[PDB]
Amino acid sequence: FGSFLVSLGTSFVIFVILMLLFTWLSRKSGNAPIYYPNRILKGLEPWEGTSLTRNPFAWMREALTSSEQDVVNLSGVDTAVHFVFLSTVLGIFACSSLLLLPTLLPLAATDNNIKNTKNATDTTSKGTFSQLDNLSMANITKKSSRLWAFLGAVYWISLVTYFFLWKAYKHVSSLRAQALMSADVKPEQFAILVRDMPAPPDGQTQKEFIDSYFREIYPETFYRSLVATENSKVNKIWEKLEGYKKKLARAEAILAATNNRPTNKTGFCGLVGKQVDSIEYYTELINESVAKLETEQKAVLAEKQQTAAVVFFTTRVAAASAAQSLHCQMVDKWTVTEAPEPRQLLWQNLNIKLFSRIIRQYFINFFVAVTILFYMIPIAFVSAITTLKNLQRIIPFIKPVVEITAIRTVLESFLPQIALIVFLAMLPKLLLFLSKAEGIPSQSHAIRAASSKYFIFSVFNVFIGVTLAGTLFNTVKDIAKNPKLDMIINLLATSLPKSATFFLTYVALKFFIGYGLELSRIIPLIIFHLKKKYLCKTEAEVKEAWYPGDLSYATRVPGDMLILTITFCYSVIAPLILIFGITYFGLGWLVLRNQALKVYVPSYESYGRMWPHIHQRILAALFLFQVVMFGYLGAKTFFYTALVIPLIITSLIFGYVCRQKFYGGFEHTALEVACRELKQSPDLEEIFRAYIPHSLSSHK
Amino acid sequence: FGSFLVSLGTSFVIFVILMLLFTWLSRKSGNAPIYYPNRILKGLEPWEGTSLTRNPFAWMREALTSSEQDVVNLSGVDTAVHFVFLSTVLGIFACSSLLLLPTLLPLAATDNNIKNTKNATDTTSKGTFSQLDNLSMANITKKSSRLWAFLGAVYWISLVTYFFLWKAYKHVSSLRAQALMSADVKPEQFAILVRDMPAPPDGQTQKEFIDSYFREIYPETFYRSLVATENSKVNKIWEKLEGYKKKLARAEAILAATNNRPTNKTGFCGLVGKQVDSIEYYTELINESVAKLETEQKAVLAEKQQTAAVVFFTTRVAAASAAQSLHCQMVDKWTVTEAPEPRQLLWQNLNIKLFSRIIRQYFINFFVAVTILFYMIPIAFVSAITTLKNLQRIIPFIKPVVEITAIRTVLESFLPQIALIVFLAMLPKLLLFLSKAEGIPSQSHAIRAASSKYFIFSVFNVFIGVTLAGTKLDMIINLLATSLPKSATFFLTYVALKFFIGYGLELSRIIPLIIFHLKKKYLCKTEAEVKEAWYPGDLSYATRVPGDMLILTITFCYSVIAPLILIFGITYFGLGWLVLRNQALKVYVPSYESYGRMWPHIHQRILAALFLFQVVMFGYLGAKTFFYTALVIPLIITSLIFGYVCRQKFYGGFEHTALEVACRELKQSPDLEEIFRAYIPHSLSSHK
Repeated sequence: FGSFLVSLGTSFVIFVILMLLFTWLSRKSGNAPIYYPNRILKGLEPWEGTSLTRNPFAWMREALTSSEQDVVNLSGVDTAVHFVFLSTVLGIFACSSLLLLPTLLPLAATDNNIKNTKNATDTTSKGTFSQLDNLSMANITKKSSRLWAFLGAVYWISLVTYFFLWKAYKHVSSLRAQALMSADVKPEQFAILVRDMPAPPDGQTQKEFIDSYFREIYPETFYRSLVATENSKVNKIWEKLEGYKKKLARAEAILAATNNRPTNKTGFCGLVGKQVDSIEYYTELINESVAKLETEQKAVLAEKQQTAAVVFFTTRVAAASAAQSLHCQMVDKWTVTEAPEPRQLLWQNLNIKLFSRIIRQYFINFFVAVTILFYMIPIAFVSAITTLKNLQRIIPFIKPVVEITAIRTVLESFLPQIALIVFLAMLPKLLLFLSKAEGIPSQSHAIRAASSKYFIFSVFNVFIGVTLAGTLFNTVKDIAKNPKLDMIINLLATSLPKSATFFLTYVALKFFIGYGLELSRIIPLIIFHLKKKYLCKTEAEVKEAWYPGDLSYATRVPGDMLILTITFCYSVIAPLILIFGITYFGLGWLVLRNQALKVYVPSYESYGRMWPHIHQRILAALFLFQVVMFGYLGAKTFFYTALVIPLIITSLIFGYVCRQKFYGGFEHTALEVACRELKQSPDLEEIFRAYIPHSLSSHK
Repeated sequence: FGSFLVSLGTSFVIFVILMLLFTWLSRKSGNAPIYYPNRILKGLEPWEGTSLTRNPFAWMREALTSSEQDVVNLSGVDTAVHFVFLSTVLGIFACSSLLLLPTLLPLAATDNNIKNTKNATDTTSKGTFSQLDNLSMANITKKSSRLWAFLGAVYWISLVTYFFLWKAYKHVSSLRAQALMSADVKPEQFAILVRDMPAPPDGQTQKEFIDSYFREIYPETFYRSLVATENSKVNKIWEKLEGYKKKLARAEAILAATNNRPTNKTGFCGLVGKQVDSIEYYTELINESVAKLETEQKAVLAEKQQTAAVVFFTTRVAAASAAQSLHCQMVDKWTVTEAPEPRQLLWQNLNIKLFSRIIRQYFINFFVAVTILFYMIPIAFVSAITTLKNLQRIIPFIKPVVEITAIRTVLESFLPQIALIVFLAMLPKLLLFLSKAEGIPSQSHAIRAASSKYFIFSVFNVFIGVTLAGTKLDMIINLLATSLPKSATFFLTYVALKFFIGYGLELSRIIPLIIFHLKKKYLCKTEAEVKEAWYPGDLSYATRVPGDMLILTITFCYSVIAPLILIFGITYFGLGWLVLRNQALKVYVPSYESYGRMWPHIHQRILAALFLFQVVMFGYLGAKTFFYTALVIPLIITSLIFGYVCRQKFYGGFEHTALEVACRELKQSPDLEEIFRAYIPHSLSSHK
């Protein structure tokens, strides 16, 4: 029955790829070759290969012929490590499939569902019958041979996962080293982040206190130190000024007559008739804006500087080594962490005392857990709202009857779908924002935390609220006296197959639609053209109208690694999912290679820091796999424990060993590559000219 | 057991204290005021506790009037942190006892055991009776008020232990900072321990490789790098030469005529007739030993140096901030750790590759767990040996039959107890030796690991003994029932000894005194040997810390279950404070510095004991129908969170020293050649 959904998705993919080819030949930049060459010297630009008389297979050929070195030269290293993630998991699934075929033979040999266990489907229920349900779950009797669909297969998949995870982890460390050593002077090797300075200068100013306290430690090694400020006000004034300047440029571009823009379009004003001569109206607004900004800047740099600062050593060695050293015999003072990118640290979030971060961490996590548990509770009320049918208030009265007889059968269920999907759409941004308040400097750290929270959300959503009951809002009272893990294990063993069919359908769905839209970029194309017909009419505005943005590693890796957990946790239960996971990760490799090589542009560096988290969670997913297989084989009577338990211990040991052998190589950079080959003399002022906040820039 | 154990403890403690006051009058060193005064310029030279007009309470007054700063100025900071541990535990017991008094009242009100729950004494539980069993288990009805044996007392315990652990932890951090600041030029703030130098000198020598690599990283801040060496053979030669030199020192006691001591006397010979003029026999023996040492030392110091080294920077800042960093872009090479004290690092176990350390750790942990489980398995057969009755082959047979009916039947039971004593005596050394195998440089680290191992052993042995009335496939598994009761019986006997006898003997030091006097009467005649005959020995935290924390675990585990035992814990720790103050102020002298690093290892485990308290109390209130959640669930999570809060706020101040407190005010120019002469091994001393 899932063949219908699979066919619908396949048709969607065909339509979207046809649209891509039908559009790629056009003179467009929000599509096939895109913004990235357009700003990078027309490097990846649609040259004679993608120019006139282009190959319909040109994008596929160019993507498949690239190299990891070429990608890391074009885009950031993090893109390379993401591609390594896809490659290594694809290899894992490929070798599992290479061992798959033996498992298929017992699927058609043993015939539990075929044999007398039907009893008319218990005469009161239904479930595993789809002409492939027989071939899935292996339908083995309670004590048959079952060796292949048991400990042997999980041993094989665990060993291959260990081997590829290790090799990929080593390869990512090698890319980190190679890209870190052969770099230029970027303003990170010259700075640190001290952000728990003791507040009182007992009769002095904060900056002098930082200067004294670090001049006592490192003589003859400093440019000078920058202290953080309550920048909120000047930031606000600064976006006011930037918007005023943009609107002035917007007004200036008419070049035909004096423009008069009313205030009704903005909405937060009523000077609609005062639009007259708006082209100069901004000038005094800017004049007032620039005067206020200058006054606030001059006032803020001496008054109420906060208890946190960056520092600037004069040699890469001192900077890269001081950021890992305790600066007080007490720990709650002068906390030091390696400085982040100028474009990746969070001034607003920074300056948070250690205890405040500790409290924020636990309350934010508790809030996330409470939201996950109580998720559907408001949704039920929202669905119950009378919004179902509001025909009584139809003012236009254009075509009332035509919509209430034919299509009304589906919109009634679609409104709860709307209420669900709106929260789904808001969820990534909300999780990102919640991760911000944990204190979390180095925005990439916030992205990683958001990825972790979204992955936990997604697994505890799908695997639970799909397979078993999700509401429990009356049941939670009873579960206080609920029995032990035996009932949960039996429930897993019973409910795995139908959920396996459902996840087959869901992987088909997500695969088809997601990769179709991503490869097409049809939605951003529509937005671009619509805005261009709309507001975008000057060259400055239109250029900003097709900024692609980063890979959004915040929300991509959670989905991909969720589908990884799907691939594992049922890997030998329903060997069908293996081919679907392989095709998902393969097409993901292809499409993401084409995209990240031709459209996307990173906004971080992260120098491969994302990988250890990915490996940690891949291994945790395999651990969940192997525990579930232990339980399932505990149900189907066999030699469970002495088979599975040792390799569960092995998975834990493998995690510890991999951590101990490489994780230390991702936190700090090094001292070797921190001293190696400084040829050009470092600059002094042009280092502040990076970490100075954008708003607080114009100053003596 | 209570009456007999109490009587034995009181009698023996009275006897040993009487012996102390009786023996302290004589001018004996390894006793009341001891070698510890005797060596330090006679600074604490035997005073009114031994001088004219002694007072039996002089030691008590001196101990009570001492100050922590005085101890630190006299003995190492580690003694101060051990005392603050004792004081903190005493304070927790004191607050718990101040809240104890109400809790006893409902125990006298409800008499569950007395009433219908007896059902003809239940036919399944008896033992020694003292009418105080009527207070045990709190004997409350299954669903009465019961708050006293509940959330009230447990919450009070948790609050007082949180407050005390936190305040003490801050106090130890303060002591560490203050002592670490006011220091001198000690060759610890000037070095690191890099011990994963990669294999290849690739056409060169290892020392040149190290020197070039560190000169690339650290220009102008480097003395030179002492590389590790395979000290086995040269260490053996050096100790043999030292023994020969000591034997030569025996000769200057000539005083009658040429000394003549046989080679068979030492044991590794059989020819007595080689006594002739040992004065000369040892000279060319030393001369040959000197030549062999010179050859071996010149060889190993220049040939095939192993893969590990130490470094020496020319500024406390650079050294103390390098040991905390990471050198190579991958961590499996050039591992860097803060250098140990010269006397506290293990050249033997040093130079172990990271994989070998990670595998050895797991193997030794699994082996010690296997021992912790299989403890009784050998002992059953050892008891089963013919040793049970050897009257058949007794050749002398002077008068055994007279005792085999009076008291030797009890000796038939102490023979298995003899087997147990052998294992118990060997166990601390065995655990230390095992911990010395995980790779574990920085001997203090080995002592920490051995203390943890001993503590986990003691818990999972005693508690398994006393879970609940402990006292083809079948003939191996049923031996546990036969073997187990003796383990529990003698371990309770041994902790009963620990309450009183252990402190009594350690304070009196009868055994050290008798060993000293036996050695004095023995061949020891020269002043050097007798002076070295009464080395006091270190504080031995390797066996005192886990025993004390064992009795702490016992104190908590049945604290509110049996509020009676809390006074037993508090009196134990209170008397222990006095005994340890008197000893470590007047006899002991540490062989560490450790600058207070012991304390985290103790705090992490006091919290574990509290956590297991909370778990056990939740379980006990499970059976005793009650609000089994309110008293524990929002508080076990509290303990687990408190662990994180303590760690993430104070842990760092113990692992590393400082930059701020390790940069300030080195007055004179620190010497370079005066640092190697400390890290040079005692074998490779004489050289170019």
